[PDB]
Amino acid sequence: MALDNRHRLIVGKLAEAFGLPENVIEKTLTQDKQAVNSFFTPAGPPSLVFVYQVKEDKLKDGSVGPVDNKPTLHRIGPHERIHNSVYFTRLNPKGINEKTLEADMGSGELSVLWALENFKAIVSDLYLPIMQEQQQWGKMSTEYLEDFLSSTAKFGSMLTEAVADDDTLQEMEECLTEWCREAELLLNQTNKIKDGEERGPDTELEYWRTRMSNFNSITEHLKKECKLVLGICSHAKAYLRWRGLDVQITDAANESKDNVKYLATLEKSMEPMYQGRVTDITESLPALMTNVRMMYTIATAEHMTRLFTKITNQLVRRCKEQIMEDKVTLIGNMKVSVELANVYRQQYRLAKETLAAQPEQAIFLKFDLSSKALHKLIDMFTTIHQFSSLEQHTHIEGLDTMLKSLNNIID
Amino acid sequence: VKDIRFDYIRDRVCSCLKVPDSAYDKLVSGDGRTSLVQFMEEAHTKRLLIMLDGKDLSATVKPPPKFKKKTVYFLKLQETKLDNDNIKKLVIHGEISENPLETLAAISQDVFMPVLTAPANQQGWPDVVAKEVTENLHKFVSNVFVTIGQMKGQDKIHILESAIVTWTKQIKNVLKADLTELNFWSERAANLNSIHEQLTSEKTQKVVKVLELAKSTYYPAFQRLFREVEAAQQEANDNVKFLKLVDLFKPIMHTLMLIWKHSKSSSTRFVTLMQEICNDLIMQACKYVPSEAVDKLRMTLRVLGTFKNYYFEYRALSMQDTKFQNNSLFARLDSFLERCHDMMD
Repeated sequence: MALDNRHRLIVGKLAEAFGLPENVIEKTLTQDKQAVNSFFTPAGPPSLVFVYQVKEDKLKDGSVGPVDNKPTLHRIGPHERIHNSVYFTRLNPKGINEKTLEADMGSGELSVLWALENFKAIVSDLYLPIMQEQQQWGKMSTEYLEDFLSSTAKFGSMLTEAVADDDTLQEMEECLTEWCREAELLLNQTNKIKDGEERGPDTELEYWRTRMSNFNSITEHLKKECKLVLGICSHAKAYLRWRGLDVQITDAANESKDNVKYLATLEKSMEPMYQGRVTDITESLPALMTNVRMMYTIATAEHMTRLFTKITNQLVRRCKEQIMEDKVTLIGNMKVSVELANVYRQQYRLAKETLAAQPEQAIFLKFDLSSKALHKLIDMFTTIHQFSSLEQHTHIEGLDTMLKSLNNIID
Repeated sequence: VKDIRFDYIRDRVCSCLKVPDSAYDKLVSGDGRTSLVQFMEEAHTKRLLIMLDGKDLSATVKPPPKFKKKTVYFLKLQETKLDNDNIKKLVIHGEISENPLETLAAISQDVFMPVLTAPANQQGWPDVVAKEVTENLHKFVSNVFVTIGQMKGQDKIHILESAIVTWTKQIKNVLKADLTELNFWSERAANLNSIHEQLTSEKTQKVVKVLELAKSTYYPAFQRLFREVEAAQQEANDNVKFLKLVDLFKPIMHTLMLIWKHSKSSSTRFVTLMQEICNDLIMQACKYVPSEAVDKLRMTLRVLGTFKNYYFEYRALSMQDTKFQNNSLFARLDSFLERCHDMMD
């Protein structure tokens, strides 16, 4: 409830961090003391953030600074390139003077570098154990929190992805040729992604995400701006090429955005089969065809080829791995896997029946070779296990070397 | 040199721990400053915790539940502390508060929506990614709001997206919310009334009408889910108002028959399962009771049991005057009765 005591506590802490000892730190926290009272005790402000910019040394020395720059003891703690913050958001509904200031007001000390590193550090990296320790310390609310921190991880992924006259004629040639060639390159990303490998369908989503990130980077890079103004001056060599590339870039960007958001809708029902159990995919497949069937009521060859070949690649990967880690277990797993392939083909043929009703090369090749190399081996093990009941009646006087014939046949 | 980093971290620790003493030598002189120097001189080392228990210090990672603790986090952005370029501007110099979940809620709703707003205003993300970061920061807000407390007790389209996504999630939370029996139904009445005026309050009403400037599909679904809320709420209230050495306390069992007399003059399955609860109390008492006295105490034990089954047939005859439950009471209580007939004989 005491404005001045917490004012001088934040003066001392912002001096110990910043180096502005007494004069303008205390003057700026003193100035407009109605709001300084109206954050601490009263309603309205839930923090009073002193941000301090710099204009001469780019704040690199950090030991101390003049106040020629404009510091803002403003309500918002903004994230620009230039000002180091202190928020002192208070963890008390009413400002109580008796409670100390450094046990509820967290300091706002911020690296002068931009929005990549500090925020992912403060969200994902630093806070790893306490919730987990609180996971250890008695909660039922364990569910959906692990994937909540996987959402923090994908924040980290996307911020790492995204944040990372003769003289005039010379400048025009110097900044055009390079960037036009790069744009022409980036309009060929659909071609270097058709290759021979058992690849997984999430790499599709990641390829489209890289297309998004590079499109955003180039379109921001063009929006250096003096060279655009130089282009406007120099229309009276690349400007035919620039309007052509602009039309190409707009069409590519629009189809990329539509593809990314619709391919993003698919993820929560294709997700169980990447790492789960072999029988789970059987139940997942009706949901999977509800998703795919609704999405081809909208938008073709690239979707069909990449989606179906890679998803069937992943089914082969999961079945073959989950079998490889004896007899009754193996025969059971082969029965389960053949039933999985059978229900997949059955539901795709039902899908083709519906697709014909209302208004498959990869499947053929991949599951036909898998199912034939499973029928042969499942019949071999059924025969072996049917001959395996012989294996312990060793005292009958006519089953001694007979089993060694069976042993050679096995071996 | 390591000395500029050492004295910088020392002056920061004297700033943030605020205990004037030579205690820096009393704790750090063991594993402390060696762990600090190996933290600063090794690759991949990205975190450090120091806890201030009022006056005491601990350089660690594991947070204890001791009150008045304070948290400071140290991270070198670089793998060493460089002699050439200054280390005073350390990328992570964090001081925090005792309770973590309150701070995460406060940081979500106070200090880091500027990261959502102003970098969106400046370069980098004018695309669908701005809509994405707004929506899942709203998800952050909703989650940190609900998982605390509930455990313990062109513009038009995107604004519609936010103000419909938060109710998709909150309805998932609501449908999750639809003496074990007594406390179960008391909790159900209390929680469902509390959510029922979490849904009929002012700002929710304005949100429903602002959304009803679109009138597309979702709002009949929230109408039907409110229909789910209200009847269960009132009926839970009704049965909560209804529900409000054993040799000395057989007359209490008359009270029990009278409760069944008075209540049923609800639904049958919970009635039979309440009888199961009564029988598990009776087995609790009949283990609480325990070579010639043993027959006497087991005679008393069967005597209480036959008053119990006699009150059952009294309730049956008075029901006739004013079928599976017999089999159920037989199952539980007769399993017990033959356990101790065997031991008594």
